[PDB]
Amino acid sequence: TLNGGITDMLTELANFEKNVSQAIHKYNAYRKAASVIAKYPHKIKSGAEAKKLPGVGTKIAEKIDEFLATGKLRKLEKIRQDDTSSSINFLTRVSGIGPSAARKFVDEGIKTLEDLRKNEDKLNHHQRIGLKYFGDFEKRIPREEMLQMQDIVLNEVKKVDSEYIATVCGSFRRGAESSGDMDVLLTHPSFTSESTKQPKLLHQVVEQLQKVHFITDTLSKGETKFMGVCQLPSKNDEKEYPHRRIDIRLIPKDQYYCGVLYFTGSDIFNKNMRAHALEKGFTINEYTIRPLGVTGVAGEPLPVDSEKDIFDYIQWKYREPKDRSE
DNA sequence: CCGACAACGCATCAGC
DNA sequence: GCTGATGCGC
DNA sequence: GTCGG
Ligand SMILES: O=c1ccn([C@H]2C[C@H](O)[C@@H](COP(=O)(O)NP(=O)(O)OP(=O)(O)O)O2)c(=O)[nH]1
Ligand SMILES: [Cl-]
Ligand SMILES: [Cl-]
Ligand SMILES: [Mg+2]
Ligand SMILES: [Mg+2]
Ligand code: NA
Ligand code: NA
Repeated sequence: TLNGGITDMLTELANFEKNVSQAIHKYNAYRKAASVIAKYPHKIKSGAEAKKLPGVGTKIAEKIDEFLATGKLRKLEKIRQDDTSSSINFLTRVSGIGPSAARKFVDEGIKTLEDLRKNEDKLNHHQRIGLKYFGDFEKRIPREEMLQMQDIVLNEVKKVDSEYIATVCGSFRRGAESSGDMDVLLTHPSFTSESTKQPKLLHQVVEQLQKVHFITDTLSKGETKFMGVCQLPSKNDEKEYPHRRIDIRLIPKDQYYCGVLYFTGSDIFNKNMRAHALEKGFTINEYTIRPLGVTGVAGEPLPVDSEKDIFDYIQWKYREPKDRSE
């Protein structure tokens, strides 16, 4: 965090292009730069020094110069002023509300926490639940609490079928001191890239996780992807823990490594590794890594048996989870 | 220059 | 209902 | 917004 001010400045600009400008590339551009500049082991002295890192070009170099000189960026002061942009940015914090729905609500005249609460009838299931736990979701989860949640999720899963193997991924597997949510990868010998010898494999787990009042709400639920809410149980006369976001992703057991790699992130690390895979000539997803022929079309899955195998295919030295946080 | 930028599950809606 | 585009969050 | 052919 030698450059917290700059990386923070960049993130804001990224969120602005995303939520307000709906310019998804300008968004990612800024994120990448914020990232590269965040791993940079030196306290940037000037824009020039930054334009050396890949991801920081001219435009971002100048802003960093403007920020180092005055401790701020005029382009952001302005945005912070513009009322329409400020509303859109705030509405985009309610889970389930993207740039489109925000700008939409603003037009309808809904632009504050209050407006949303008196118009609950205009929110879909996801947005509704998101507003419900607006505050809670703003809070981070301490690793200590992540460990507790992990026991529950794993012991319960073991309860449904000792065949289930549940791995907590995300910022947790990358060993963070806190997480924005909990991400769980689930496998079961019955479900492979070859056959689903059992249905409701995911359903079963969510059902058990709901019986013990661990899962409290649902944002979306598919045959292999659950997006919901959970809560650590409290003791007598003990203030309740905040409600937490939990993702559950069921992946074919023979494709675990590609799946664990994906769900371990970071999202930027994946975006980079997948970009680099495409240059090396391959394509990677949470399922498999396939080669690319001249036609461009993806080939057949390559034999993977370790996260490291994927790294090799693309000629990238293996990086530990902790070193994938970008 | 200028085309590309990671990849995909689930919810919601339009058009048939 | 089904397919495909768009939205939203991984 | 940045970058590699
Ligand atoms: O756009 C995305 C988002 C997420 N992911 C992967 C990486 C990420 O770590 C994982 C789970 O997503 P989260 O939103 O949970 N991010 P992460 O757990 O890394 O951080 P946080 O602590 O915010 O949850 O999914 C992508 O590949 N692309
Ligand atoms: Cl600023
Ligand atoms: Cl695939
Ligand atoms: Mg997470
Ligand atoms: Mg998540
Ligand atoms: Na650069
Ligand atoms: Na949002």
